[PDB]
Amino acid sequence: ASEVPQVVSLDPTSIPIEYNTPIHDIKVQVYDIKGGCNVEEGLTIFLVNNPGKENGPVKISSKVNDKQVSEFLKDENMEKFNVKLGTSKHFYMFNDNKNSVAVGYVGCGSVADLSEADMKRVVLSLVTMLHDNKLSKLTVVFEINVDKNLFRFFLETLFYEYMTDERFKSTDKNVEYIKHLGVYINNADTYKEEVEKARVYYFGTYYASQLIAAPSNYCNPVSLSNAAVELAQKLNLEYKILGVKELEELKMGAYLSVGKGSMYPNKFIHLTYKSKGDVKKKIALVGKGITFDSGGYNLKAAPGSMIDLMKFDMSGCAAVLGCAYCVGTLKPENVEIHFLSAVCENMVSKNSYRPGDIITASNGKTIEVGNTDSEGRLTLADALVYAEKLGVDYIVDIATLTGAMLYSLGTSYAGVFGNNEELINKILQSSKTSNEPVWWLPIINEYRATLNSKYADINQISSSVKASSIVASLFLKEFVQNTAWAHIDIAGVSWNFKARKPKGFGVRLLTEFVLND
Amino acid sequence: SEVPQVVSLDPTSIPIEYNTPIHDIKVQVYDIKGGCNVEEGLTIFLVNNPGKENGPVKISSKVNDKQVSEFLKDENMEKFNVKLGTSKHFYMFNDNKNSVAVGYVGCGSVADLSEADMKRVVLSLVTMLHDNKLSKLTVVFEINVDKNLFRFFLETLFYEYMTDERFKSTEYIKHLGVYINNADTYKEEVEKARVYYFGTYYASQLIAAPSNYCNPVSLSNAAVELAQKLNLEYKILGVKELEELKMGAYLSVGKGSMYPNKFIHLTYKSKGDVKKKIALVGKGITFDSGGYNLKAAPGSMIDLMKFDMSGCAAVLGCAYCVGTLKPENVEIHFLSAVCENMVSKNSYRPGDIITASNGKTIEVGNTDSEGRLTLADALVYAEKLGVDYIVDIATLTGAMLYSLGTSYAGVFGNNEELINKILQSSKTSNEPVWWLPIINEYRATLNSKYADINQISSSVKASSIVASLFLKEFVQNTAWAHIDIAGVSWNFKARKPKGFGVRLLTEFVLN
Amino acid sequence: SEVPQVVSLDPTSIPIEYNTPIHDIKVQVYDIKGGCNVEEGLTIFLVNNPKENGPVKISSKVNDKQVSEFLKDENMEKFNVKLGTSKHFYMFNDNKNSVAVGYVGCGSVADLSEADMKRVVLSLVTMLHDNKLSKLTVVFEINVDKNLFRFFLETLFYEYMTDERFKSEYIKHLGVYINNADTYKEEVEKARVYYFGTYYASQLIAAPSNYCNPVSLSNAAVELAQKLNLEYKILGVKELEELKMGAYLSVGKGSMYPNKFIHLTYKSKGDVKKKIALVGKGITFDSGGYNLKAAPGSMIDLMKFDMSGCAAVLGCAYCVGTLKPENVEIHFLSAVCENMVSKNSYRPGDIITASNGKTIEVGNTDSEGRLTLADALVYAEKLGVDYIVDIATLTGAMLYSLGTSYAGVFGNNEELINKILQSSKTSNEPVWWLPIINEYRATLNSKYADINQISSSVKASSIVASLFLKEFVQNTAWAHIDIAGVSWNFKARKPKGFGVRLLTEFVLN
Ligand SMILES: [Zn+2]
Ligand SMILES: [Zn+2]
Ligand SMILES: [Zn+2]
Ligand SMILES: [Zn+2]
Ligand SMILES: [Zn+2]
Ligand SMILES: [Zn+2]
Repeated sequence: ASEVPQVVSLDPTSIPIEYNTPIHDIKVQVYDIKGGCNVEEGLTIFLVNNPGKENGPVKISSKVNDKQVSEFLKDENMEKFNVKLGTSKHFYMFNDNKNSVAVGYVGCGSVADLSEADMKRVVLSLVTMLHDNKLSKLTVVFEINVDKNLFRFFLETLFYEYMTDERFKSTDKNVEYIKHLGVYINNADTYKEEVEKARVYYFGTYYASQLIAAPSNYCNPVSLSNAAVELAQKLNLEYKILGVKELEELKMGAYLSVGKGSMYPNKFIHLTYKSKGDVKKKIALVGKGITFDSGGYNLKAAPGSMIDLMKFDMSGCAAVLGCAYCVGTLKPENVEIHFLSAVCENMVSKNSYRPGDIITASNGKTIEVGNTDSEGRLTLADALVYAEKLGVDYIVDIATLTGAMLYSLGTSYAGVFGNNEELINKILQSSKTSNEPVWWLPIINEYRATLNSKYADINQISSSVKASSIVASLFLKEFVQNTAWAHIDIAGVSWNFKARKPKGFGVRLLTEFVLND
Repeated sequence: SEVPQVVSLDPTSIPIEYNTPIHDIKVQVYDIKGGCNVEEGLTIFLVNNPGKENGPVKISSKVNDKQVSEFLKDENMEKFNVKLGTSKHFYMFNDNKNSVAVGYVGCGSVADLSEADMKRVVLSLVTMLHDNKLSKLTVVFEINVDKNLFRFFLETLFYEYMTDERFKSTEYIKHLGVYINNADTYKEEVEKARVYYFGTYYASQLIAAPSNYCNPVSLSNAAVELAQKLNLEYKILGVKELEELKMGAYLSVGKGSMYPNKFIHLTYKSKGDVKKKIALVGKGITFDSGGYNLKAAPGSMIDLMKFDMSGCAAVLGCAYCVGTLKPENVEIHFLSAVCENMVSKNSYRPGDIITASNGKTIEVGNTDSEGRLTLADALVYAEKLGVDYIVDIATLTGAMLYSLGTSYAGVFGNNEELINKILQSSKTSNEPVWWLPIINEYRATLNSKYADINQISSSVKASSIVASLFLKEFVQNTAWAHIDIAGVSWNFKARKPKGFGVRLLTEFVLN
Repeated sequence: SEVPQVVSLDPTSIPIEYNTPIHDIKVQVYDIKGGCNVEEGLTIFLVNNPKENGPVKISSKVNDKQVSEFLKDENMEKFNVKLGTSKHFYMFNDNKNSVAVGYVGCGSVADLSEADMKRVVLSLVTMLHDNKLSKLTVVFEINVDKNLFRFFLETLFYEYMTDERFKSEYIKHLGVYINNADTYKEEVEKARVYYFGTYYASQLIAAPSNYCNPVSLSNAAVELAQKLNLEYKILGVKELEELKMGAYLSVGKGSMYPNKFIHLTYKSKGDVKKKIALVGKGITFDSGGYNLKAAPGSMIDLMKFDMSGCAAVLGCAYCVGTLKPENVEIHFLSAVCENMVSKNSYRPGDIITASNGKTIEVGNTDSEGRLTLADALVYAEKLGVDYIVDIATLTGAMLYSLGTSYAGVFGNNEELINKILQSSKTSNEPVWWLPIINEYRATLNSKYADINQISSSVKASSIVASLFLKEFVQNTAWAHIDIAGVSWNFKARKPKGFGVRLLTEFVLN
């Protein structure tokens, strides 16, 4: 751990991380539907659909072990409510023991097979009923048909949206969290091995979200690397933080040039998880770690640049650290995973690197900088050369690289590039089981000639092709010569603009990829 | 002298190639009335047809090879046309039964080749040299060139052939034969062309050098090395001496840089008696970020702003030629106020009032107009030397792209005789330059309410003329001229510098 | 001939006053030798001090004891000669009559430029606009040649006159005291003719586009030719279609006003030994077409002056028609139209054919000035002239090259360029020679048409446009004056009438 430099004594010297969230205190109990439901204290919610009939009537098909509540939930009373996706209603009644209970439902539409987006819409309605109410238990009854991955996704998303980050509130606050969660589902014994898997995947996403949402005066190269050391110490992971003196010896000129104009020294994070049984799989995960992207002398001054959001330019690093928690907790075997990130800050200063400067990567390649705001591929280039030297089988990088993703895939799907069938297909398969959507995009070799520099070995940016995401992959491909490599561009999907919060995108996708090899 | 670094990987010197492959070519001129000999790689005939639109190229020189003479017969060559730039390659056996290659370049139908057309002819010639591994090239001038145009042919041949590879990491011909009429009168142009070539290429090397390599300290380090490799008196002025000369305008521009200001002062003096004292001043901004007036506009071209020291490179490139040819009855001072215009907590602000070394207070209206601030203090320094002519050359205003464009430089001045000395030098050096006026009506728009003078105007959008009006206030009695090369310095199509200004200044000193 | 209207309240003619109050001013020039008489009105001394911001010193004998005491060196030293500074006082003369005496500072330079002269007049006109005088007397204590003396009169008359045609007490005598008075006398009535030619063109330019349209401008051109007795013929759409003027007719395709080609002719009484064709760009309103002037800085609100070249040409027709030069034939041409946005407008990318058969690829509809001039230049060349001179507000790049003071001249014959420069010296309308750089010609090579209308790489629009017009003059000495930056006086919010006096001096010599 290094000392965080400060301009004034009021500058923060560490990122606040919440490890023991109220989600961790929720006792989760799952029961089988073929045994009846017991309407207890708190709120009991039914997940109901109606296949074929758009906005069809509500019909409860589960045995309720209460004569009074069964009379309330009869077909001749559900009738006036429909199953439109996202609709919710509250019921108040008295049970057989003359006790007042609260019951309700959330409509799951028709369609029968709900997408990840549709399930989020259902979960958001569920959270609205959990909000502004002081319940001690919530019970969810699954009268919709879901597989194991979608059931785990339901719990992960519910935990994540229910959780509220108040680390930076002072004068502001309000009300409490439920202490128990009940789940009724057919074949319940098969679904509940996913419960504690969902709790692990939740915190990894929330931990990544905590690091992303942390501003750049809190989350800087020094404090971000310190948090990775702190996380590795709790999970007993091997760790090494590379300082400038070691990065100078490794000749990481591309990575070092980006951080020249920062008051925080560059810090390269290298975490390692090793298995007990002999290792038959070696994987290196690389994340872009720019704690703040001012753009450099190519300053983000255009209206659409969204510079006030550029604290999220380390979303790739947070996704890898979130994976380090999930992998470090569940402990898969026969794998070595290397969690890497070249962390720095891209600022404007007398010491900053200039547009037009020619820099040398750690593999000997010289690069002519055409735009200082394209610093991601420069830091990733040195990180990929470092990653390949570790002798791994797969290299997967994740980065908020290009704003062009907002104009290609948008805010819902991330893009994956690569040089190999199966690493892309294994990543695409992991997107299916993790329910984090990713789309395969091409590396068009015709654009490679536009990176031909007149003086340096290669140009950092193209001079003609406006497809920045594809050109960046072509540039990064030049720094992986022999290893299977894939690249995930999450620049469009990392931040939830409507909810004004991070998504923690990549944690579950990367973890599922490690666990399925 | 020591280059500061942020990290240990920051370079501390500009890589400079002094012995280029062009210097290894033995250039050899023969008279065309005597026959051409064929026996090597590539032989090229320069052919025209004055009158016929794209008429047939006609071989007129006697070739001392029976078989190659039969190939070049009029009933044979007929097919090919003379269109300016066209080229074809031939293979055949000579009188010694050895395999040879011959070709031609079309030179159009204009008996006097234009000074831009000869560039197109040279570029066509270079294409045959690039994808080829030839050992010797022979050029037969079957077209009219005067002595100045012939030197230009070699200079353009030398410069375009040469390849800049100082920043690459992860063959050239050895003999050049020229068959030309009255070869004895052109012979003296061979070594003058090679000297002009390297001066231009040495300037291109400084311009193409990026800003992390080419900084105020490393650029002045190259100047003392060049002054030492030649034999000019040299002194580099550091911040401490510039403060005592009270050059506040120049010091304010470099305030926000991590590199200290360095003022270059080279001097060549003649052995005999001196009848002319000349000061050549070059704007030396190693990198122009624009300051707090940051170049963020779309057409700002921030990635090319390493070229804002091209005027300094033009002065140093001319210093090599002068230091080599050693003209007489002349004293030349090579001046440049070298610094870097950065954004920092130490940078100077829009609205700041600064004082030049001649006492005039300047209200800064735009930090991107930093070149005239460094030039102003350099002009006061130049006039203090007691010279007869002061010529400054600068990539001053981007408005040159919309006035004269990328081909013609603009010249301003307060003395029309000096302008014709520059315009005459532009003609013989073959670097085109057009005379533009200093319109005195715009001078009132530089009237500052609080300082002595405004740095920029607010009403007049003719920045090239307004900037010249600003510099004119800092030359009190000496004849002065100003060359604005902001539009012609960089060759955008070739993605490399032109080295513009080296030969124009050398021809100005030599005549 | 009949102006079309959208509504019955749309104007159908441009208003012109031919009889201005300036024409009623009796001008008398006296020699400073023998003393000055200060009886009535306002008397102003034009004084310099060759130092900087030096004191005022009157050196002329005043034939009034009371006014002489006011002009004593001790009393006048409290005022300075800063260029533009002025003070005027009211006092009693020897006859106890109310008189006004003052000065206008002319700096510390002996030879005044045309811009310095403009500044001196502006101070004089401001004093005339705030006083109710019957006579103005100017005492010349500075050196001016006969051209600058005439330029002083033209500029004084032009700035003094106020255009009130769109709105809803001038002096009656002008006295001038100057050493060597007998040589300057002949310039008085030439300045009055030069003044109105400039003021006439200003009236056409300042007239808004709803008043000045292709029909009403050509109608006004016919009226001027009838008042002067010049030949006139106006080409309609049917005749322009027979001449195959595809470039000129394409620009006006989207306008509600039909195209009108102005062709005026002056011819001498003696034998003709020189024939000259003057072409003026006459775009009554330039919206830019589908390349609309919408970007910041395009100044779409001022675009009624895109016919300034035509107004300069028609103003030259008045000056020539009045002074009646000899042994010369002058043709005043203008391809008048309007560049608007409509379903009938021509589009970017359209390929059009000029009257000489060349196909043109339109790359920008706002570069319509070179399209109308191209067909106008072909028309002029068929007339068999010695010189073709066109004047146009062609390129906005002129504001960034030469600015608002100097016009740019281009040409294919540097003997004719020399003649126009010389007229710039005598007319005192400043013009600077700019090059036609042939290296840029290749960038006008179209992939599909014979030639491109605009370049896509060279940002030197003033030179590229001159290269385009050069392709339509095969035979004749031709020159081109770009007055886009100098035509409108932004400080005074009014036109300058630029080109009228320059072209007239070119014709007379
Ligand atoms: Zn960036
Ligand atoms: Zn970034
Ligand atoms: Zn600048
Ligand atoms: Zn500059
Ligand atoms: Zn236009
Ligand atoms: Zn126009």
